[PDB]
Amino acid sequence: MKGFAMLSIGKVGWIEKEKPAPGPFDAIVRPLAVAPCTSDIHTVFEGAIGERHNMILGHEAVGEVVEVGSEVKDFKPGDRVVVPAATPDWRTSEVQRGYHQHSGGMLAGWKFSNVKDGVFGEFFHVNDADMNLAHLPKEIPLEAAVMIPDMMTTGFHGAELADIELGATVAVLGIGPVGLMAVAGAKLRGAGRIIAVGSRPVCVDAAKYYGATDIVNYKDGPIESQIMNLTEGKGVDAAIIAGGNADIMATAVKIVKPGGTIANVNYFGEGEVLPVPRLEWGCGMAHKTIKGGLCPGGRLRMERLIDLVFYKRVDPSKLVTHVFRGFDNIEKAFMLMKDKPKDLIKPVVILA
Amino acid sequence: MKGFAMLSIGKVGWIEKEKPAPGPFDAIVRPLAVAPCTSDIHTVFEGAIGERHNMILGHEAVGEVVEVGSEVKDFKPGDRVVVPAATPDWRTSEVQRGYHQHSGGMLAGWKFSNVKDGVFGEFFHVNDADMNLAHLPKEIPLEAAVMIPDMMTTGFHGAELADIELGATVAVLGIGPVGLMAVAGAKLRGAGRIIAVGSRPVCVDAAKYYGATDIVNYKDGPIESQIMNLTEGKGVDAAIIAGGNADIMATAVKIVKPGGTIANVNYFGEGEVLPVPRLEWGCGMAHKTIKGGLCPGGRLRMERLIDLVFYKRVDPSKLVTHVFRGFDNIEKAFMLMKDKPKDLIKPVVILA
Amino acid sequence: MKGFAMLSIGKVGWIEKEKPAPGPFDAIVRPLAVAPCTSDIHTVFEGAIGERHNMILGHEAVGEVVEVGSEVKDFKPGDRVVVPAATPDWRTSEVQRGYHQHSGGMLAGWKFSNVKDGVFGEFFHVNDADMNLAHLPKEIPLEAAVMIPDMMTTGFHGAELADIELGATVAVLGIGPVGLMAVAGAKLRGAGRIIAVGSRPVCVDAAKYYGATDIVNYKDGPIESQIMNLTEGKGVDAAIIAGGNADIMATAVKIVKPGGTIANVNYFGEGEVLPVPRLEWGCGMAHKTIKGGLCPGGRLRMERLIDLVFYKRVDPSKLVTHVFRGFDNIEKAFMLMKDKPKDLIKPVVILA
Amino acid sequence: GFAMLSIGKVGWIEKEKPAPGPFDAIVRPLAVAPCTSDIHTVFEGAIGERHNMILGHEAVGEVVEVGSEVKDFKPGDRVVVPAATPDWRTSEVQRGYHQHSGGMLAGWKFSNVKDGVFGEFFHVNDADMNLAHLPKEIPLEAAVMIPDMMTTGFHGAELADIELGATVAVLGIGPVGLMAVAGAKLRGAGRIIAVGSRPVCVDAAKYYGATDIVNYKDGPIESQIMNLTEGKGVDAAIIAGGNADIMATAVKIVKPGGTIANVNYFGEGEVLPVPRLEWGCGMAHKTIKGGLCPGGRLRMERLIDLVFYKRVDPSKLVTHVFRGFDNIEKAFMLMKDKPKDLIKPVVILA
Ligand SMILES: NC(=O)c1ccc[n+]([C@@H]2O[C@H](COP(=O)([O-])OP(=O)(O)OC[C@H]3O[C@@H](n4cnc5c(N)ncnc54)[C@H](OP(=O)(O)O)[C@@H]3O)[C@@H](O)[C@H]2O)c1
Ligand SMILES: NC(=O)c1ccc[n+]([C@@H]2O[C@H](COP(=O)([O-])OP(=O)(O)OC[C@H]3O[C@@H](n4cnc5c(N)ncnc54)[C@H](OP(=O)(O)O)[C@@H]3O)[C@@H](O)[C@H]2O)c1
Ligand SMILES: NC(=O)c1ccc[n+]([C@@H]2O[C@H](COP(=O)([O-])OP(=O)(O)OC[C@H]3O[C@@H](n4cnc5c(N)ncnc54)[C@H](OP(=O)(O)O)[C@@H]3O)[C@@H](O)[C@H]2O)c1
Ligand SMILES: NC(=O)c1ccc[n+]([C@@H]2O[C@H](COP(=O)([O-])OP(=O)(O)OC[C@H]3O[C@@H](n4cnc5c(N)ncnc54)[C@H](OP(=O)(O)O)[C@@H]3O)[C@@H](O)[C@H]2O)c1
Ligand SMILES: C[C@H]1CCC[C@H](O)C1
Ligand SMILES: C[C@H]1CCC[C@H](O)C1
Ligand SMILES: C[C@H]1CCC[C@H](O)C1
Ligand SMILES: [Cl-]
Ligand SMILES: [Cl-]
Ligand SMILES: [K+]
Ligand SMILES: [K+]
Ligand SMILES: [K+]
Ligand SMILES: [K+]
Ligand SMILES: [K+]
Ligand SMILES: [K+]
Ligand SMILES: [K+]
Ligand SMILES: [K+]
Ligand SMILES: [Zn+2]
Ligand SMILES: [Zn+2]
Ligand SMILES: [Zn+2]
Ligand SMILES: [Zn+2]
Repeated sequence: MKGFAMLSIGKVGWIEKEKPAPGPFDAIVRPLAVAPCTSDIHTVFEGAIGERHNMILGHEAVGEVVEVGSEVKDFKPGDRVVVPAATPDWRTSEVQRGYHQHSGGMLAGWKFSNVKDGVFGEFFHVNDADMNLAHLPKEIPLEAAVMIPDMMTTGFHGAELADIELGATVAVLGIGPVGLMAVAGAKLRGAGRIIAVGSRPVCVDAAKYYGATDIVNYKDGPIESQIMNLTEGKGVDAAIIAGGNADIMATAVKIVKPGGTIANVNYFGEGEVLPVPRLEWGCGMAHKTIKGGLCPGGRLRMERLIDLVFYKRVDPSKLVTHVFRGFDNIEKAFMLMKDKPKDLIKPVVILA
Repeated sequence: MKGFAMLSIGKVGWIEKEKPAPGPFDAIVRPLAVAPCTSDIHTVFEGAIGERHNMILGHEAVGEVVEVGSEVKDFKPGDRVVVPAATPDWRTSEVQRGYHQHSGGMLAGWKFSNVKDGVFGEFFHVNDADMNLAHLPKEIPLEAAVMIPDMMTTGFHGAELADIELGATVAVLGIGPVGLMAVAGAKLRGAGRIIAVGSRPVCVDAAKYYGATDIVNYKDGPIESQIMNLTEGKGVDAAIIAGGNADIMATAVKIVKPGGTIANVNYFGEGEVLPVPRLEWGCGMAHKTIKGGLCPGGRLRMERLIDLVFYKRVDPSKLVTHVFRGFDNIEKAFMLMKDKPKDLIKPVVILA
Repeated sequence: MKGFAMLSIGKVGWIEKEKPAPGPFDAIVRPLAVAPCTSDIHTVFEGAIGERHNMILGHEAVGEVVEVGSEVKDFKPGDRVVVPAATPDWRTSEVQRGYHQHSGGMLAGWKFSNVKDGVFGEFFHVNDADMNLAHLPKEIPLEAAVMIPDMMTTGFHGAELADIELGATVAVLGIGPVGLMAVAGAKLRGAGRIIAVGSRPVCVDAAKYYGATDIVNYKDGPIESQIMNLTEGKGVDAAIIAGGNADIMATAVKIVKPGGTIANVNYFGEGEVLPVPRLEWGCGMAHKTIKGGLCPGGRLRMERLIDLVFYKRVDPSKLVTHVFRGFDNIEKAFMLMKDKPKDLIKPVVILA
Repeated sequence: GFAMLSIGKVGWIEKEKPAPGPFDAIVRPLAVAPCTSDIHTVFEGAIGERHNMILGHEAVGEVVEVGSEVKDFKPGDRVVVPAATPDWRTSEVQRGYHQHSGGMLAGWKFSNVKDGVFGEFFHVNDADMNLAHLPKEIPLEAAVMIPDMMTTGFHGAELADIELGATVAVLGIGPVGLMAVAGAKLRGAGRIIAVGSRPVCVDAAKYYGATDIVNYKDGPIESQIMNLTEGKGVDAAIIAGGNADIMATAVKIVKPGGTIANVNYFGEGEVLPVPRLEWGCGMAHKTIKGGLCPGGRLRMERLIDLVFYKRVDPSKLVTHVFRGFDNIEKAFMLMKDKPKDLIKPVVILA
């Protein structure tokens, strides 16, 4: 089997791997639709996770099960499934603590394109199929379903961490695909006013579609000053960080009111320290909670997000601005995430 | 002044009262729109809370401030306000515990038509105006605004108590006005599948409008078997009780899965005991949490729900099936709530 | 292999079974100390879980690993271990929801003396050793360690469910071994006043040792009136049910103040319905939360309770009023559990 | 009244007895205690410039006069006065954050926006909401630890979200940290690792439940704790002292999914550092909380029950007891010089 892989830092290319074999609890999946992510770019060209050699990229996929182990019971060859980006080992002490995202170590729940070959191949390996796969209903299109493995679960997690009360005012810092799902997530938690911060017009339109009531362009002035004018000095009840540099952490604390919550799902890939402003954090005593979490994975997380799409609570197809067909177009879609045109949100490659 | 009052258990009529006088922190409001509730029916004709004498009924009103105390700071005569059904004293020990609904004793946060003259009069008294009143934006119609004081905050409270996770399956037992707002609340908490139980078609249509994906009519068979068939034996993650007799508590426990939650906002006016089925409650060990709460009130609760209506997260005007004009039609609206025609959800009397 | 077994409903005795074989993830353990439970009595003489034939009884044991499967990684033959009473399958959807006690179905986390042979034999089988075993420190005596598998985790779970705030007043209804650990748990959650309800003097003395500040004997009058007099009408912030018939549920609701919590760990083995008093539950609106849960199990739960004993946070050896030596005295300890002398709390059998 | 004359200058002034509102009460102090906050206010300008402001915010006094609407307190009652006496009729109270009632940290009024307790009398706003009766069985030197030290340290333990048997590290074993050590024990902590150096504080930490002592004499705190937990880290870290860098140490020693609970007051620097890598680059589920201590009547009543029913003995914090109004100055000066055998000084006035 072939696979679009990271040869080394700054280099990508196709490689031939021996098709993987499933353990007694594992499954082999061929992809029906894949999507590249900004994480793949940070991994290859910035060394976000360190040095990697000959590692197939990609972690957002929808596929068909072709082979299962002798102990796999809920999945058989021919089943269309949604594969979460996080496929942890479910038999660790961190799972018994309630944090499967860190099963076996910090962020160790994320295996694809990290500690194992990713989904950008003719086949890929899923560990613990009965715990890390969810059946895909036929009524959900592939381009919509491939938004569930990473974009939907991450953005919604930012809304979960934000501890949104009914009618609260929420700010979403960054309206990329994750941020757009955070806006939709904030709406799904009963937020009243949703202030979205971003500039790209294609993102602003998608943000309004998902529930944003105000748009703050960080080109029209400082984010902090704009939001304080919108909220008439009250600030926001919660801020969801879905993009930006390390400085955006300071912006979030400044706009959240005392007792509120700063929920980060953004990946800070550079800098030794994330700044927390001393005065705006009450010198340590303002009850401004700061959370930061990896997206949940596993079967149950996927099944619940599938129900949200199935019952028309959120339509993630607005994230898909580019659709390609064919295994070869994985490279072009990946290079699109590196160039990042102003009309791109998320590209999807459809496979035979 | 005039006011539709409870003469005794089973008797209602107009009575003559002394126009109320405000304390230094209080406000006098004349009603602009009022709505009767089922609670008044349980109070008068079932003796659910005991004997009352010449107590003006009603607790759902949008009004105009006509007089304020010397220490009221945020409200002046002429301000259109939304008056929460629950107007507690905010300087008690129960408020410091986080349960203002029971400020001064069980259910003591609910004063109108309970321990104080209600809103069905030419004027009524609001205690602690700066803490128990919210300004009404011009953009919200009166017939919609009067759904906020009680119907919206109660139904949404059922959804809050239910501890709904994103994509969870929620059953709403009873789709009267409170149940319909519980359906809307469940959607606002990110519920996927929402199973609504009721029979009246006007309620069924409203349930579908507010987010119900399935309708269970308790005329077509036992509720438990229908819901267990719908969920393929899994049960529901949460059940919100918004109507029915004491037996509906047993129905809720039977359909909620182990680890789920039964959230009751229904007001049981008859029976000595609410039944909890032993076996289906795991003989005490199934982790099926049972909650039951009076609706939140106060200025902040009203302001947050106003933002939900203002930013078009929920449209409560669909609850209003009958609109009348005039003090005389308060009697007609109250009696409609006693007979409950098959086409009634919520009546509103406009006093423009 | 010898084993004390439930022959049928109402009959027990020693039988010879084929020594069990471990699966690749399992372990074979020989017991060093065991304890009978009230649950074993309900199973044999009341048919609580139905008819059983030649099922070895017992679920509280501390032992030595004698054999492990090829995939067990943290335990080798010779390791002294604490075996939790609940040894669930850790690869189910209920584990992903956070309720391992119901892994595979209601209460299905409890396997010993239910769906598999218990610990009252020369050897027993532990499923998923790396997830369901904890190492036993040498400094902890066997008679103390064998209180961890069930009594400590159940009683402490009652304290966890009660949502105890620092300085709150907690009542524990029933001071058997589980109730005594609920008293200790309430102290470990920062309870101020702890009112323990019981009659047997050996139980009263243990309750005082574990932190009880007041003793209510239900022979001196109704529990409700006694507790309301002690708290001067305030009631308690939480009530932990650790014993009694179904009527104790109504008693619990009557003494808890509005906004409090009723946390049940008791096993109700009789009655079709557990009564919840309508009026004292606020007619459904008193914010009196009712919880009821099976005890937590698994490796992490045992390791944490082991640390509580190791670092001298709780001494469970005071629960042990009878210690016998010898494999044969399992019969005497089990029968002692049925006769219930006034000086008995928990008996322990030491082996070899 | 012992007052802050200006930045760096203090002295006795004119006892202009305060007047109570209809809901307020005038209390004369029976026992007071100075805090590091009093020192930061005067000599570092922590809250800005003040003129003729009576200092002090930890006092157990007796109410001598009440307003016409005070119902639960009469002249002659011995009460515990919390350091935080917020206005209870604001929107932040309806959100559940009375410490910020009317603005960030606005729940703390004594020695901030009103004269403190180091005077012949002081003014307590909303007596029925900000006062608690003091049982006779509780000694004064023990009771005066409740208004600030006990409620702060216990708040650090509350914010930490401690599960039964969890491993908790307390960074800093001053009076607040010592109460955080006792608080973690009250929340069911198993192993409690205390970080500090002064011997009188180390002995108190073991008394309140600390199972390990990490001294910066044997190496960096991060390396020591990782060896103690054999690389597992701790489930929660309560920050009760140190510079801004202690925030980075806290993140490094807490395991993924744990909690950093800060009650420390950071008075210098523009930014508190959160280490990127050890915070999972933003995704390690290491929650960071930081809150002002709770106040009000209920908070005091709950902590009084803990002392009354002998759940915690705060008298071990009191290393020096003085008698007389004049020794308020000497006790205040101890907090500035900080002897190595001092934890908390108390001035008895009854
Ligand atoms: N926690 C998890 O499990 C998880 C999962 C997936 C991804 N992530 C990470 O979360 C982040 C989300 O990125 P993405 O997938 O949504 O694609 P993206 O296009 O890179 O998102 C960046 C968004 O933030 C905007 N932005 C840049 N700087 C900003 C600033 N100072 N303030 C406000 N907005 C700013 C960008 O607008 P402009 O075009 O003007 O720059 C854009 O709208 C990534 O870093 C990703 O690696 C985390
Ligand atoms: N917690 C609070 O603060 C608060 C506030 C306001 C009201 N309440 C109370 O909550 C309840 C809500 O009533 P409402 O105002 O929404 O008007 P409602 O029309 O009386 O609500 C009754 C609903 O329950 C249904 N019902 C009756 N018996 C049923 C059964 N065996 N099984 C299933 N459904 C059954 C009814 O079915 P049909 O469609 O056939 O009629 C209807 O859908 C009332 O008791 C009210 O007093 C509480
Ligand atoms: N949730 C779980 O996972 C779990 C685990 C283990 C056990 N359990 C069950 O929880 C219960 C705990 O029993 P145990 O192991 O602690 O032994 P136990 O000695 O049988 O406990 C009975 C206690 O409850 C008292 N009691 C009986 N009726 C009472 C009444 N009307 N009012 C007040 N107290 C009353 C008893 O009073 P006296 O002092 O007069 O006897 C005694 O103190 C058992 O039913 C057990 O099967 C549950
Ligand atoms: N959130 C609130 O409401 C509240 C209330 C009261 C006070 N506070 C503030 O919280 C802090 C608690 O201070 P305190 O009253 O308990 O007296 P303190 O003596 O100042 O407590 C400081 C503790 O931290 C130690 N320390 C200093 N640098 C350290 C470092 N790099 N690493 C580890 N430990 C270090 C100190 O050692 P030494 O023994 O050598 O000094 C001492 O043990 C103060 O800053 C206070 O202003 C907050
Ligand atoms: C950190 C990593 C988690 C899973 C997939 C995301 O894109 C990035
Ligand atoms: C009631 C029973 C359930 C599991 C734990 C022990 O076996 C007791
Ligand atoms: C900031 C200030 C709050 C109340 C009293 C404490 O000592 C410190
Ligand atoms: Cl496995
Ligand atoms: Cl006031
Ligand atoms: K907060
Ligand atoms: K489905
Ligand atoms: K539950
Ligand atoms: K508005
Ligand atoms: K409650
Ligand atoms: K140990
Ligand atoms: K956390
Ligand atoms: K007391
Ligand atoms: Zn991705
Ligand atoms: Zn009503
Ligand atoms: Zn047992
Ligand atoms: Zn202080």
